Amino acid sequence: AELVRTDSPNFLCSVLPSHWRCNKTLPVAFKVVALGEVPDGTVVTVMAGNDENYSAELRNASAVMKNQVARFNDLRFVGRSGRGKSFTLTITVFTNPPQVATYHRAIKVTVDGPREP
Amino acid sequence: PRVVPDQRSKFENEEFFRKLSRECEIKYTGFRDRPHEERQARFQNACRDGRSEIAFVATGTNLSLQFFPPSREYVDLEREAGKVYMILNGVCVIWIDLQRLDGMGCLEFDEERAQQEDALA
Amino acid sequence: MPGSGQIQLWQFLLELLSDSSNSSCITWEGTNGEFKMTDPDEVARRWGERKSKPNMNYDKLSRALRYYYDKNIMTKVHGKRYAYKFDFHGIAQALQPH
DNA sequence: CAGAGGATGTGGCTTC
DNA sequence: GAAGCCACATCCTCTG
Repeated sequence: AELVRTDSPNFLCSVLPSHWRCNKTLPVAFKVVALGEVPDGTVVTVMAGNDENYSAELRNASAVMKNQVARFNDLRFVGRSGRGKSFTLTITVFTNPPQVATYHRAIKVTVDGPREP
Repeated sequence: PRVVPDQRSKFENEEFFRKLSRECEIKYTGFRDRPHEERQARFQNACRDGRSEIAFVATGTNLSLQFFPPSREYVDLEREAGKVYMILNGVCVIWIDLQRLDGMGCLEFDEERAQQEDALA
Repeated sequence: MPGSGQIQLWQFLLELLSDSSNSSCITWEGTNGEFKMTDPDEVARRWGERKSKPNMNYDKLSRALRYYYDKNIMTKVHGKRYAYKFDFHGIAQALQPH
């Protein structure tokens, strides 16, 4: 699969596409990479951040770190971001202490996935 | 590396951190599809356990918190009635109405851990 | 609400309950909210006539109705061959707040 | 076979 | 007026 930067350069995640439909089987499932050696078993949740509806509804939002690569069976975005607006989704790693990498302009969550208008 | 070399600099340079350095509008994000009564109990029982999910409404930034290294200075329900008082992007950093499940909060650079963590290199 | 301007099912379906001349294809079943389904595929046909959807059948119209469940518009009378009922105590929370 | 249901395109209609 | 909604359309699937 293909990766992208984060706001924490210790972790990276999937290229979640520009604009997608409210609650779809993602076109590429969500990989989250541990460069810093993480105990393969640690939990990773995500929280969709946006000035509008600050905590959107998500599904299979929790995942397990395994071989330094936490994968989400199939994450799904339900709570819509709004017009032009995307999610600065937060990414938690359950450790002592836990760590987060913010991720601005992640994905635009509308009811239609971008049809040919 | 768990943290960035210029740990102090990033906090005092990044728009992301300084936008959260001031006292901002926060709210409880846990169990959004649940009645106001259930959300009130869940949030309180979780705070007592030393964990919750609060997000800066204004900016959009969500967080899952852990009030630890039960505690005292991390989760106090006495400082005021009807309310209660990590490594973010490689930067060591550190109230909600028990009825409304909303309130105010902010980030503060952790000089202590920033040294301890920087020393592990 | 946009039930006014653009044609619904439940808004359309009940053009045919209350009207005595369309009992050829349906009827109120009793004091409580319930309704029969005379011709299962003449029903769908006219809903095609309105929607401009000639492909329409029961299977199609039906699905649309089975959505209503999770939203609390209407519900099924279990086992009865093509008989559901309207939840009005909810249509007014779905057409007005609290 | 009806009946509940995920997935995904569709078309009319408010909102920026 | 594309960009978000909306409330079916059309679909192929199970499972009683």
